[PDB]
Amino acid sequence: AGVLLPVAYLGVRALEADPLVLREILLRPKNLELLRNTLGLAAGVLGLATLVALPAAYLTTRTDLRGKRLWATLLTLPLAVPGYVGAYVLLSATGPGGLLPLPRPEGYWGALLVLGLITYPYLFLALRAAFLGVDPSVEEAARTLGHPPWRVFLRVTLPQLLPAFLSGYLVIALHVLGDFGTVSLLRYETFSYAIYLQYSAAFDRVYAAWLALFLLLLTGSLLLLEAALLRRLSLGRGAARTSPPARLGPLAPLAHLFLLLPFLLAVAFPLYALLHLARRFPASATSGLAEALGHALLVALPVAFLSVGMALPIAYLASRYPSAASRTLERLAYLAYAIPPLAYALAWIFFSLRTLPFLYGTLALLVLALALHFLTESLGPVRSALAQVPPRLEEAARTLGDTPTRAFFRVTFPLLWRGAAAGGSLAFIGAMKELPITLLLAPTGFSTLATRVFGYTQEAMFAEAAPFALLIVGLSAAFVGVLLWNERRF
Amino acid sequence: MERAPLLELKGIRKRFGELEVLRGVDLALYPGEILALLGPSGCGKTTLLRVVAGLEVPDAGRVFLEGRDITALPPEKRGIGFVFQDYALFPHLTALGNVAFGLKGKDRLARARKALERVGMTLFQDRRPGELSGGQQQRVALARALAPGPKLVLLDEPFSSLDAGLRAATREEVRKVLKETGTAALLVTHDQEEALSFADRLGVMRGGEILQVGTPEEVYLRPKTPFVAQFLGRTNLLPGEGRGRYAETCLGRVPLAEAREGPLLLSLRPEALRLTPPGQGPQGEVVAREFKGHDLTYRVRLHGVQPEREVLVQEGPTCPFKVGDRVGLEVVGEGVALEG
Amino acid sequence: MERAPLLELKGIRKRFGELEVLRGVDLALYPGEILALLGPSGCGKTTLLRVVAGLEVPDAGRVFLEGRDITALPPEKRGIGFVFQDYALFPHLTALGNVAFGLKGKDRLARARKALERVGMTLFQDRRPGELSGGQQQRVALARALAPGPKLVLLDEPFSSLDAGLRAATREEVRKVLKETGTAALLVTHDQEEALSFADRLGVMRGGEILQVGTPEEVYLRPKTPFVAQFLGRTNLLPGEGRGRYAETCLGRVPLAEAREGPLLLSLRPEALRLTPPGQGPQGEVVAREFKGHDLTYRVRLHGVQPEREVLVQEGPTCPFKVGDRVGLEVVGEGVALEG
Repeated sequence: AGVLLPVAYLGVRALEADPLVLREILLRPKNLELLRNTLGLAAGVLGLATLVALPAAYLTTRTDLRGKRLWATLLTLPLAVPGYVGAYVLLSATGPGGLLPLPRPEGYWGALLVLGLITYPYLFLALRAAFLGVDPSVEEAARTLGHPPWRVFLRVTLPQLLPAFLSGYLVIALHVLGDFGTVSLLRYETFSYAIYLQYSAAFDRVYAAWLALFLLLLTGSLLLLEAALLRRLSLGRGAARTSPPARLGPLAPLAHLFLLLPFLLAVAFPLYALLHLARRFPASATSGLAEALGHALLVALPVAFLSVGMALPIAYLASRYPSAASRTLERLAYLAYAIPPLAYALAWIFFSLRTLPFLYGTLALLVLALALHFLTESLGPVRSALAQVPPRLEEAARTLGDTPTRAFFRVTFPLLWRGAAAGGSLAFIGAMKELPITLLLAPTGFSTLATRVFGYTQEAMFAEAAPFALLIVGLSAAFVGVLLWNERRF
Repeated sequence: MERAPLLELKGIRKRFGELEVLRGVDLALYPGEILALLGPSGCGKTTLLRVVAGLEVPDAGRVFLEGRDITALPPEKRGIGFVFQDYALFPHLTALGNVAFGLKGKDRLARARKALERVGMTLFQDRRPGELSGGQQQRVALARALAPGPKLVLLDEPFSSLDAGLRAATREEVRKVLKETGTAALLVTHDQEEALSFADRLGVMRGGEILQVGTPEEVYLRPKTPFVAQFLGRTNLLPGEGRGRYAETCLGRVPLAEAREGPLLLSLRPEALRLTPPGQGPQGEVVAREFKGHDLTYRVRLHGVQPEREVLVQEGPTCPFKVGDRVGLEVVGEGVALEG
Repeated sequence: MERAPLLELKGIRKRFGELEVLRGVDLALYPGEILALLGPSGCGKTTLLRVVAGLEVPDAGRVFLEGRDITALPPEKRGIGFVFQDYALFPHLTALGNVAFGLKGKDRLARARKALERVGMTLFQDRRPGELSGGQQQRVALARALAPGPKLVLLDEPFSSLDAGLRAATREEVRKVLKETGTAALLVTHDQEEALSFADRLGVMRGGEILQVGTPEEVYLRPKTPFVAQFLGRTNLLPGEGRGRYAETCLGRVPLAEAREGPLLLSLRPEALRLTPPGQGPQGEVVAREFKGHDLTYRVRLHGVQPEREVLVQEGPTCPFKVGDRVGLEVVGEGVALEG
């Protein structure tokens, strides 16, 4: 019922009109413009992410690089910067009166740059895992048959990289489809920006619902295409032994430079810009910073607790007792995560108005929606912790003299609670920096840090919005670093 | 090693819903005795180990340990050690906490250290299973199983995951540890050398029913089915007819084990045949000649037999015979009439 | 001896962190020969194969293929086949696509089909290496290696992963394929029984050095060092004083394969000894009786008032002796006077 009921009425609400009204809504020239803009932005972001991620993964996997883990952490760090924070930094640091002597780029190019810089680490991680998951004996056999290393990469390594390319491309395309802060702050007209404009500005709820239906149709088509391609080239480790890395020589200083341009552009420069802007922070706005931080905490805590409380049973049933209910629940959680947040919030609004009017405009509805949206984010680490301890380990503990309760509490619990803590932290930081769902579902007069940043940037008060973005980026980066260190420990 | 059965199964039966994996297993084990279970990888040996360990509930039959019924006890109340194929090592514990898991004296660590020293691991006693090799994980699992001091240890294909070279030494070390400690073992294996050397006795299962149990020499000399005959060692399966104390086969007149009449199948080991210069009797041509050090293993294609028929012959190192030579076959040993 | 070597290594050296895996390895393979390298794990055989194939760079030494130095060549330009231990099969291609990977021309697919015919697997051409058993993934790997038609193939333990039931058949089929294609093979393996029969020549490796190279019968019957004699089979290292064509040891008069004078060390193989009822001669007591299958390996402790010495004796399966008996040892073979 997490998504089965909400998005059901999203199509029901849209299909409530005269049959000619639906034809008129479908026959509008703006739909083609929105589709073209969305597809072009997705393609450009995919290209930029590939160009940044493939060489970086190669350098940090198949090259005698000094400190591969440090460079991997530095390249994964841009995941902590939200899209609206990057758009705000780009707007404030360019144009007239900006930090840099550059004009503000077009809506397409700024959005493309920010979205690529914040979405490439998914492809980077997927490609790094794919590179690490190959058997060096396969490339050695290809090379003994008469194939130089470049043709070996073309005909051996790349087909094994392809599934990682599909996974990273799906993640990046979903992020571009569901992104709202970057395109709205830079005034780029995608489906999400159009939905927000129709719901809020134009007050055209029916056309907003139709645009949301178009967006879910695109999301479903992308998911189906990814599934079909994955089943086409499933391909079905080889001990993952170490092979002599390719020597650099005089290219060592250059490659490091290429490994520094992303981190400098997405992490260091935003921090410097925010610290330069926050110097002229009016003391009158100090009272609204504490209120925003308190509101963000008050929303993020129950969301994290509920996300963990729903992820633990789902993961336990998926691992210990795999049944059709397990796959249905996991697919429902994935759909809740993958549906664009603005259309998700609109579906929740429509469902609450239709069925449970007492929940509309309350904190309970927002907390429940955010808990369902971050179900996969918490479910990840719990899945890993439960996969690291099979029930055969509980059987082994039972043969040694342990009752089933003690076998659980001495074998499964020590990893289960750590996975739960990691998932709770992930959901906490996710709900701390959520713009669309919080913007569209929070009660009137309730504002968190992300909404304050969005509202201040919409009226062009950069210095006022600087401390809020500083808090968001600082907590996000600290949590990402701590979780990465803990994962490396485990 | 005594005259009283340590472990004794009585009519063990087990259905996986509808498929019966065990069909009346009867088996007796004795103190200090290593018994290896053999079969066509589908006879339900792992199921037998799980039923003995308490991890599965048989649909019938009784289980006795030290003269007392334990078939209704949970796995933790029995006191039977278990070693798994993957060693089932707990990943959150160093390889001393694993060994101390079984020990109930508030996790005695001195005894865990002694158990680790028995399997020869003290320098790596503070390494988690993620940073341990296959043989090291095997030794940790064995020490964990034997630390609570059980009188019976079940071993589900222990060394099958090790390297080819390490198995021969790990097997001997585990055997000497088991024999010096004084614990009986029930082993499930798919190996010939392990069954011949490691085990003290053999038990063969057809379709979840024990059909032949005995010393490896007794099973080798007197097999019952062709699978057993080939498992213990290479052999010659000959259709034939038995009319009395002997039998008539394609190689001539072959002595029988005790007696059988009618059409039958015969197992004749290579060491039961000799090569002679071409004379009377069955004739053939040498197709191959294997050099094995202390002995030679010739292969001979027969002539008078209308279908193609090739027999293995064991010969001494001083045989003056070469591939492609004509030979005559002499039967010196006794064949075994297989039931089927 | 073709009078012109095909593969010839000259002083190959290689240091892994200044460990010197190879110490001046020298070798001379000949057209059509199968040479098998045995040794303890980590003695540099796999490193030797990688150096020959070009997958590793030797610190010193040279590699000659058909007279042409190929030490500085990359693996593409050498033209030497290589069967990997995991078969190193491309998962994104079918079996026919795997085999045709190394082929060139306008009719690559027909030649790949013929190379699968030689192995005899033109049924699973359109199956990826996930719809393939371990016994036929190896055949796909062998066909892929032999498809371009090289003059030399490196085999890094190809039969180790297979089940022991069909290992001998696979070995004989592979040897027939290599012999009919006229392909020389350089084999690395751990099993002594595998190399004693499969190979045409043997080479024992210790610490990155080649201790002895010869035919399996020459390396077995006439070893040069105690390590070779111990490694290629069980033996008895007897300190004695050679006095011509015989030596005086704790067992009495042992005839010598080669005449020698003065103190020396015999390697008396167990099959050169027999047990007799206690009469006039060397005397001993049986302390063990190992059942190897076709034969028995008795252990006898000598009672000649020397420091405790144990000797191995090879006997037939019908030997009537038993542990604890009083026996007399008789020498029926010759001892090899090892070179220290």
